[PDB]
Amino acid sequence: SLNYNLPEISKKFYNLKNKYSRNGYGLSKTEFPSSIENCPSNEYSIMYDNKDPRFLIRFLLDDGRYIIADRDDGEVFDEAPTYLDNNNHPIISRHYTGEERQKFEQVGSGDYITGEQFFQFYTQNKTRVLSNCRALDSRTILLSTAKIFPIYPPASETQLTAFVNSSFYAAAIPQLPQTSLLENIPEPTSLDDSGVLPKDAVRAVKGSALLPCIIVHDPNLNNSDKMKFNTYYLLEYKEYWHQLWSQIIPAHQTVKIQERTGISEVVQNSMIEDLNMYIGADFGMLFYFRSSGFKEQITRGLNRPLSQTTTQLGERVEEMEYYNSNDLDVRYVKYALAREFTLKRVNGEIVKNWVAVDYRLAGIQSYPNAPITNPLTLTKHTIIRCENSYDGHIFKTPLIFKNGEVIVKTNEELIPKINQ
Amino acid sequence: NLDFIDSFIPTEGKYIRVMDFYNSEYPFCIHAPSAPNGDIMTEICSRENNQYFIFFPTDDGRVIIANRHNGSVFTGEATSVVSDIYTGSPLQFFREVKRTMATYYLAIQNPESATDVRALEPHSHELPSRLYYTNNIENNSNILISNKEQIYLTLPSLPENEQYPKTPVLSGIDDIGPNQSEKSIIGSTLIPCIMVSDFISLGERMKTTPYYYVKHTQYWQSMWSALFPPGSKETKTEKSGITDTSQISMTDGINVSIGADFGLRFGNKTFGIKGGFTYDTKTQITNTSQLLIETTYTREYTNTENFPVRYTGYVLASEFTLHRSDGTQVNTIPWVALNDNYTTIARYPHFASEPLLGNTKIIT
Repeated sequence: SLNYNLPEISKKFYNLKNKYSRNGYGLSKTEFPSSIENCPSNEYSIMYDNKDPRFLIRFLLDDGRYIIADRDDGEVFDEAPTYLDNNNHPIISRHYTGEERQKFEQVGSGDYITGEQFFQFYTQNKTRVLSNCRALDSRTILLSTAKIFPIYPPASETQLTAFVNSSFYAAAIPQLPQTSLLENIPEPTSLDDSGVLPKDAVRAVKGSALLPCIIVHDPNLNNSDKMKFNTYYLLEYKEYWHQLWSQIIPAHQTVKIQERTGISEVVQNSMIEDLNMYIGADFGMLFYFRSSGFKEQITRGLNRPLSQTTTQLGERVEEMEYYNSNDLDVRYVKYALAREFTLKRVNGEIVKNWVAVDYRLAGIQSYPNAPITNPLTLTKHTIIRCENSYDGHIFKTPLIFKNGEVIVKTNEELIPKINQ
Repeated sequence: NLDFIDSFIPTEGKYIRVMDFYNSEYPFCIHAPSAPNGDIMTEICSRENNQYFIFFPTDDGRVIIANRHNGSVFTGEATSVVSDIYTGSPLQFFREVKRTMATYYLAIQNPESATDVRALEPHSHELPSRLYYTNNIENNSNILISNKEQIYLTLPSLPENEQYPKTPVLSGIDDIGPNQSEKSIIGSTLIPCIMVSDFISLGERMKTTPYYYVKHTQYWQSMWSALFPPGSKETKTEKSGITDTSQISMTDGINVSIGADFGLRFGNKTFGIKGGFTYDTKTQITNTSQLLIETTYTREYTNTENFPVRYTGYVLASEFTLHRSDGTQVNTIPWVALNDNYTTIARYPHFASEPLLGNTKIIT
């Protein structure tokens, strides 16, 4: 641990060869046209030859199906809606879109006991199967056919569908970082100590996920280099204490302090642009079409749950009033739990960072500390600006923010009341 | 408790809850029937296990809503929701959609036509009522539910994952080596009590051990040991696969089977948790419809050294055990799978070469 639990075929660019071919034919990227009469080829066709082999990775989806992607051009397999002879669809190369026509199911068959097993590729819920066009040992194209024949007697037509693994290139996979513990809320050392700024706060690693480059939008690389050298991107999840304010509160006075939490809209759109992911109002992960196929594996690695709301997390502006009950001036600093996501390349370079400040877990520290001074007291709470009513509740005042303790909003009395 | 700051706001399957509808005039709580079958009602609130529920999560976020009295689950029927035994039916999977921080509605998806989503709703706020369906979701507060009570669960402790086991070392030419190496812990997963079989009644499971857990270990299993003369070739017997008795016990125990490709196959009850099950135990879902069977191989091993060498063959073993929340092991039949494609040969002296693999046969 950490262990993303990727299958072996999801970590290698395998050369796929036909099991029953006697001259070493397989899936190829040769530029020469098909040699068979009723098997026309073009620039996009998936070729079948014994020279110039393809090396393909299978990105595992949540439902168990795979995305077959090429190591050289970075494109994926696609079942085109075009019809050939005998009502067949050609298999072409195309950029990844997440459509159903790019998902393929692998089914293993044969004699596992003798090591002579093979596998097939099916589409449209086992109604079509990928097959060589007529030829076993000739340059031809790959297609899908609704003519499915029994497997227990490897019929002549079934032999055009049997694939095995051969040579491979290792995919570029970054190492998962080890988790660490979250520190306590930093204590100020003096009256002039303004506290720990976010650029200096110590972060704790809480999760990480491996992202297929097909769903990652990186402008600094091309699709070819992004497939060979960054086959999987690293997405870390970190936590740190994000300072909300730091101020000297005079003796026996009440001050009005603004508290800004949540996440900005431009930061949300940034994460949507690069990853097709964003944060929900419940601080859960929400996904869009390009990346929704892997959302369950990503969340299990990140240790962040799927969001149970359709409301997008936004900016939250709240005005608080605190009262210092001591007869001296005290430095008070308040921190809220920040949830940080970092996308890194295989070599470790950071692509972007996205931070959301969780106002539900916050605490206060002070100098002088206990037992010299008494804890700060929250005496008023007003929500100033927020673009959604997912959490339109305030703390029931008064409320004492003891030094060091984390005030969990869902464990306090709120207005209007909840958990009723 | 800063080490567990992410447990202060827990997921939906970490606590027992008491539910009520938001705009109810009188204190009405959701009530499950005392019989294993019957209609779900909103009765007046009281401290009875018929009004206590646990949301068991699944891979896609949906939940299975079981009551603490008998363990029956929410079952979506024709016009109202009933409480039936859990069988993995699609009518028993619901989705909690949080409209706000404290209000939510429960949605059932018709197995036919996935665009037909209906929310649970009563037909009265002043009298007891069954739970009906409705397609009026937007700006409809009649479907909103509030958790009247939340009691957190004490989940069982899970052991720490250990690194993969290494091959045992021989201390001499007369040392046959241990029968088994150390059983390394690979992973553990929490499985709801309604998906396993046990002599404890479901009603008692929901009270004392609402979550079971499966432990996945790996170790080296000894197959043969001999002192090979120099230049001699011997034939040794090696077993692979899983026995038919173990295959059936695991299938009846946790509704999981081992395919021919050493991947796991899930039945109707555990199909919705196969993602978390495999991820936690570091296993894979099978891609073949064939089951793993017991097979006996014979392999030729030749000592190509000038001197006698002691050899001991080991096969990688994969074991699964079912445990209750108190740690007790449930299955009395071992759930072990041997993979002859992963072998190591302990040798003495240590600097000797590996024996030359000759030909392999299969005994029926």
